[PDB]
Amino acid sequence: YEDFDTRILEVRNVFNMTAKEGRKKSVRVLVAVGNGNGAAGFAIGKAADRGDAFRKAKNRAIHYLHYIERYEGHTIFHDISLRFKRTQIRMKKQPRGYGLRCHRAIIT
Amino acid sequence: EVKKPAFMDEEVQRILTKITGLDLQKTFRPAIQPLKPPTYKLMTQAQLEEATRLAVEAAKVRLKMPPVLEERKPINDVLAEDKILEGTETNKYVFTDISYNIPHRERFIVVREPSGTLRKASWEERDRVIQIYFPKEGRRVLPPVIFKDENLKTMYSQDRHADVLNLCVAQFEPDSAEYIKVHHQTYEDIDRHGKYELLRSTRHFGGMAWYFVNKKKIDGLLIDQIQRDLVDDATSLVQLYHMLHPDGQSAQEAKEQAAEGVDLIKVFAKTEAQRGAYIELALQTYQEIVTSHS
Repeated sequence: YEDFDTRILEVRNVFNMTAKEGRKKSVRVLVAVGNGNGAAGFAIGKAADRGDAFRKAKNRAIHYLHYIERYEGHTIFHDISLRFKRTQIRMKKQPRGYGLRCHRAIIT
Repeated sequence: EVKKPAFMDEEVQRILTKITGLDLQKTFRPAIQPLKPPTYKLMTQAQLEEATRLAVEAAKVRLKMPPVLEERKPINDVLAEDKILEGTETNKYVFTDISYNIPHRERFIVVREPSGTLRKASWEERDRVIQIYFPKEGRRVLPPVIFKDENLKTMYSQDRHADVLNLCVAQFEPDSAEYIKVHHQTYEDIDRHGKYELLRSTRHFGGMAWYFVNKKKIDGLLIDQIQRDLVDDATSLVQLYHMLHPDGQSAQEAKEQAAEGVDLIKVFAKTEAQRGAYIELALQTYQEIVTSHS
């Protein structure tokens, strides 16, 4: 999968209380993958070590590859407005040379 | 006397429009300018054909040819000679009437010289001051430097003749010497290098063919029109050449033989063509290809 690149979107140190260890820490990593040519996916990997959480998310996300339709290979086909749970997103189709003007995560 | 055909004669505009041609893809080629997100409409085949019709109407107004005029005559009129004011001023005064509702060619622009002579402003002075007070988008107060022969040759190397002419129309007046100089230089470079296709489906093709006809050098355009299978255009060019030169041997030969269609082009080769041998060869080869294939 050399044509795919992986990007990190969040690294969190969550905690689970245990009788043996009291506070135990895990690394929850959200990553995204894509080949820059329409195919991309994301996954969450959790582990006690950060390096392991990176591998888990990185190889898990390759199993959830969406294909995203691009108008002429540079933009979305039309405006897109949606609410996912309590997050609202309002995307707009733009002409060439406009560039990405989006949330840093959306740029990634 | 049979009137000499004009550029705006309804007959000349018909022939010049035909040979120029139309191409909605070339006429409406995308402009490299600030862009906006496109709009989209769902249309039937009837609606789509209607939209193409309006596009062709706009391409007609877009291809309207710019005027072809004779060089203006220098303005040399002295309104007054008040010698009492000789030696009292070091620099000329330029007075411009800026009344809004006067045509620019009917405005009074006078110059009071240091000697005291009150004279009418020259053509170069008139155009400069009218830019300062009635500025035109595209035009600059002082002559640009792109029109210098070295700079113009660079634009020709890049095959940017339609721009050299679009710039010559925004800056200079149709009857000015600079306008005629730049146009005649652009048209001359197209001929030598056979770059007639650059100005097809453009408003500048008519003036170019006009210039060749008046200067009796349509030979190259006929050879190039024939090699592109535009032999209806080549015949119409020979009609325009037989219209602006009625007493020419070629026009009298076509009357004698009542030639039409491909005959008109053959008559031109024998009678008045500078390079008749090639016109027949290209015309013959075209006939061979058409006959052999179809």
